[PDB]
Amino acid sequence: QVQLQESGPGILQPSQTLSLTCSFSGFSLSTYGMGVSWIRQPSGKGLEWLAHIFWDGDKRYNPSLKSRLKISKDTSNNQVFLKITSVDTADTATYYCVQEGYIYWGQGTSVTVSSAKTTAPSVYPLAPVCGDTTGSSVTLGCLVKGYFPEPVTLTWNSGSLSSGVHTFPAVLQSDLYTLSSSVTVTSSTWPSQSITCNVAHPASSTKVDKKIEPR
Amino acid sequence: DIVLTQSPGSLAVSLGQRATISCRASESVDDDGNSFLHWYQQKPGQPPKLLIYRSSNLISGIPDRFSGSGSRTDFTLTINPVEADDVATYYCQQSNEDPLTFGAGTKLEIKRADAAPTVSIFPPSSEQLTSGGASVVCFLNNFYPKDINVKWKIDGSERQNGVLNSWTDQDSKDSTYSMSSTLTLTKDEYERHNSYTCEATHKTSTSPIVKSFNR
Repeated sequence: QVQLQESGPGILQPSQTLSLTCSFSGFSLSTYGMGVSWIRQPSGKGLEWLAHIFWDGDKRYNPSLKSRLKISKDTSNNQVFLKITSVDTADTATYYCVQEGYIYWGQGTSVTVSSAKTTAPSVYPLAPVCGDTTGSSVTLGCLVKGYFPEPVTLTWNSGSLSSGVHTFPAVLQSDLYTLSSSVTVTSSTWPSQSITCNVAHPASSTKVDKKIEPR
Repeated sequence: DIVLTQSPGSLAVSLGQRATISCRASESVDDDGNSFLHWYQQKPGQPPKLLIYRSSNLISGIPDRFSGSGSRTDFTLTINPVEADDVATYYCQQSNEDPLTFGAGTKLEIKRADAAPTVSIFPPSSEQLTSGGASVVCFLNNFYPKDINVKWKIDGSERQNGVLNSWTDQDSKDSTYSMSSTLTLTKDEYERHNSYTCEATHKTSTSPIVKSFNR
């Protein structure tokens, strides 16, 4: 009932070739008028159309991108394919498989092009410097920096501190990611109660628990 | 290339008012009768949820309060009543002529009271400095509207190099924003400066909020 499942690599080094696949069930690419599109949405920006293959084998490409793209079908396996050569960092995006170019969207598959290797993060406490103030609320932080690949899982006090927490999105600074979280509690709470930053980076199998201690 | 010009870029609305977003094509998107303009709703982290296709056709399951209007160049999506949910980004895409193009997005945010940023600044942990780097972090928190600008001064000069900013999305509870800004220096620059200042400028204040420290 139109299932579209895109499958691809995860991380790929610059200058390789990206081979993506789309498995559809629920229609057939021989229906007059049918065709499947790949659209990508690069990190945080909006959607970009890449290609479209028609029921009749007529292929249409994105002008800018043309030179790097090759769509394909294999109707006996219910697979549309896309290939982009010479990937560069801009190709980190999520690739989507789309019926007719708009009506049934697949799930997406993230490809990430990097030269970084698995780097486990540095977790640093961010304690205040002192003057009981701001509703006599204190804000404490956790900086998790220089890791690859995404994600990490930051919780406070094992998921027990939940209001006041603000985990900010990861940003790239020199092929590696940095993240931070702030938790604001009242003066009654820290340092009377201990507050711990718990970071887990599954890709390097690292778990770190730092206790925020007055400085 | 049928450019689409979506507007407004941002819509602040409250629970109940009708929201109306407009998408505008360079040229006709109709093959006279069919209008190939589709509207997408994307919450952060979601895939595109197609809402309405070929100008006025609600997808099976989109809550009816979403109307689609328009023809040839001018088109409209009218969310009405805007509910809590509907805060997301709205896209419009023409598919009447390859390449398929998308409107730039319109982010609809729930409106609320002005709140000014709780700013907190944090010097480098010991750990980092042992490791040879120094990051100074400033968290500007819980503020409405979204528009803020942060400036770092080290011994009164505007340092605008080595700065990483990151914003959270609009909070579901109080409908506020927060961002984080981190200035990264080597251990050596860090130690030949005394005062670090995080200065923010938000609609709520006359002139800036500043947090600073001396080593």
